[PDB]
Amino acid sequence: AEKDDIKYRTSIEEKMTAARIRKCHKCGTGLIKSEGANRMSCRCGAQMCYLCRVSINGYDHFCQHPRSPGAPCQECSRCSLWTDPTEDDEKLIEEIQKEAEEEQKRKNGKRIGPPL
Amino acid sequence: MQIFVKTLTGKTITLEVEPSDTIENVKAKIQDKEGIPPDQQRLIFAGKQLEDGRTLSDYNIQKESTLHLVLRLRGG
Amino acid sequence: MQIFVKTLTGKTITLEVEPSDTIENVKAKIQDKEGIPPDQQRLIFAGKQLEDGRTLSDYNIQKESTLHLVLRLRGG
Ligand SMILES: [Zn+2]
Ligand SMILES: [Zn+2]
Ligand SMILES: [Zn+2]
Repeated sequence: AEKDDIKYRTSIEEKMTAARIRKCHKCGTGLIKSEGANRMSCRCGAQMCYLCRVSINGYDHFCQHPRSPGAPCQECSRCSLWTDPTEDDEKLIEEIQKEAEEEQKRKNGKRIGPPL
Repeated sequence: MQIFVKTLTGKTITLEVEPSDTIENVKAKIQDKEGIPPDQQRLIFAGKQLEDGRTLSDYNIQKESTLHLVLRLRGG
Repeated sequence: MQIFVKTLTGKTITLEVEPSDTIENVKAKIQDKEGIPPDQQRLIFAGKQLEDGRTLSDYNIQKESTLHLVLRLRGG
């Protein structure tokens, strides 16, 4: 029936949101970042890395080595304090939406989520 | 039209709305239910932030969709 | 964020900056606080002479990092 159409659509909508929101591992609060470093401080007091989403205890989690502009760190593979994940997450969200709309076309002879 | 809203903690509530309603109006309903001041509310739907002056229909928010209340923080 | 610019005379300048500020912006801030024209400023960090068109984040400059200012004077 139409109930399955709703169930599929909302599951995609919630996956699209999961790609964007960072949930605090301590308290479960949904977070997003306006600007700044990737070291987040939740209102519960716990810190987290905005990139890998793990709980952390300070700036030691991140690569703190000098870098050459346009090059990755040659001393470690740690999360970067400065890189903005927005574009990568938007690309994931848009591929999910694109594929989902193609699936609903196959199923039901319509867009999902906000337009581009 | 019925939609859902998840609070900061993850508790889910239910609102009756219309797709022509504005984001401000939806925030007023959230205030009626949970007492959260609208200026403390920041809403996400399907990965996108909902902006004052827009309507639910601007973001293709349909029946049984879920809006998420989040904190917008500055990194260190 | 906040960084320190130390001179060869030992003086330490405190600057308020953002990771997206370019090195050209940082030298403008130095000109503002100390009156040194950018063309007289060489900024060095971990042995690298920082390029004006690049950002602080491009070099992975950290909060509370210290840069080193070496002066020059072509005009005489
Ligand atoms: Zn938390
Ligand atoms: Zn990380
Ligand atoms: Zn490193």
